[PDB]
Amino acid sequence: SCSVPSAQEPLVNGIQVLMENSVTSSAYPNPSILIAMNLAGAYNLKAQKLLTYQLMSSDNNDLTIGHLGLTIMALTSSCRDPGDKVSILQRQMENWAPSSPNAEASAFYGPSLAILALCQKNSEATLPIAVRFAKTLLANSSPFNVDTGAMATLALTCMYNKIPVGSEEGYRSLFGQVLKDIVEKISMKIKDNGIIGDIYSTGLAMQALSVTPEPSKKEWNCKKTTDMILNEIKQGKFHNPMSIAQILPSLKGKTYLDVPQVTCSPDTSASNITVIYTINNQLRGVELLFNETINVSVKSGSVLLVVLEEAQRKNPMFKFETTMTSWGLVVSSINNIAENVNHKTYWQFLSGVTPLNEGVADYIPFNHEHITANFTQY
Ligand code: B12
Ligand SMILES: *[C@@H]1O[C@H](CO)[C@@H](O[C@@H]2O[C@H](CO)[C@@H](O)[C@H](O)[C@H]2NC(C)=O)[C@H](O)[C@H]1NC(C)=O
Repeated sequence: SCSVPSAQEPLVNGIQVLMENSVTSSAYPNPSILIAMNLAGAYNLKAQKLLTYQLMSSDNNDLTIGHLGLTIMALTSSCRDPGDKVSILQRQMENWAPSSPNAEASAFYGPSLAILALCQKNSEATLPIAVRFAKTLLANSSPFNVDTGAMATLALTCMYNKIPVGSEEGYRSLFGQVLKDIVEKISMKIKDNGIIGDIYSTGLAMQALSVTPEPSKKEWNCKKTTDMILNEIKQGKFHNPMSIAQILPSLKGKTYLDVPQVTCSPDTSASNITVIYTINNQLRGVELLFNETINVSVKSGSVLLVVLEEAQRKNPMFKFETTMTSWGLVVSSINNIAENVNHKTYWQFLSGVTPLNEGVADYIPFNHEHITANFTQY
């Protein structure tokens, strides 16, 4: 009802190639990219094989609940036995629970990914965990996250459709109800322009909407959203391979639920712009900061990361560390104080007062932008 117009296909093909082309021996092995190219039908068979091998050999002790889920699905989409990882994931999940009943919505993202994976390998063995998961989700009150909601509906839809014959005890009722719940919250996060939540959460939301068993009261204009996406691509919004990985499936009319059905082997300085960069902190382990600066970055371009690099050059001791992930460079430490996920604490970036929608290697700061780095919690 809202496929990509065969006229815009070249556009989709292009980003697919951009995304596959990012796979290299040093590149961070991204399971979402593998899933995406496999659901789309891979172009570059060497990149396909390389990534598949990097994941087959990933160490189970290096992966988080969500990594694990993603990696199990990626291998499966490459028609490779995940073996070991599913057992490991199953037991970690029987041991999972949120930090509290007021835990942030995104706390559920990884677990959603895991349940989806486990659901694909053995639905019945996953009921216990999924029932518990649905109840925990039903009980949470935090402000809604579309990305998480999307993942959660996929996982629950997977279960919803695999209710064991004979085992007829409101499991369907529970999952259906929580799904209805989430769809209502996903809808109503739907802008008039077609965006759902935000651009980088729209791809996942499209998968969820095309797959929940029960739509929301307010109808969703699918075409309006896919058209908005195509235009966004044409404006250079999807240059991040991970961002391509999250919309490609939708653009090809597939979702993570199609993974099990994948067919394999198919037939130093200054310049022109000056930015104002503040770094902050307020705390427990004391050590409070609050120091500004003005940086001279090139043209516009020199991503917001050049700003941080030059600021470290002036050496006001406020240097930093960066850590690699599926989305790119994450600023993990500033002036000798790291993120530490145990304390649900990290560095949040913002323009003025509003948080950035892109990372430091992607964002392009304007004229005299005041970009702050508050060390908050989530
Ligand atoms: C949870 C979450 C966070 C938490 C992470 C907790 C944790 N360490 O587990 C925290 C609060 C730290 C965070 C921060 C930010 N995030 Co965030 N985050 C998410 C979310 C909801 C789920 C990710 C996840 O757990 N995936 C499952 C696991 C298993 O996969 P993973 O690959 O291992 O996940 C890792 C990465 O996703 C990484 N990560 C999280 N956010 C970001 C952002 C950037 C720019 C990068 C490079 C990496 C990164 O954290 C995980 C640790 O490895 C996503 C949604 C999505 N679509 O991906 C948004 C999302 C990835 N985040 C986003 C953004 C923009 C940010 C920030 C730049 C916001 C800001 N500060 O202004 C900050 C940047 C931090 C910094 N200082 O560099 C955007 C990215 C858009 C883009 N880059 O084009 C997304 C897509 C949300 C959206 N729809 O807008 N995030
Ligand atoms: C920067 O970070 C601080 C602390 O993380 C934020 O201040 C908190 O504001 C919240 C409001 O949601 C209060 O409940 C907390 O008590 C405050 N924290 C502290 C340390 O007292 C501050 O608002 C953030 N600045 C932004 C987003 O511009």
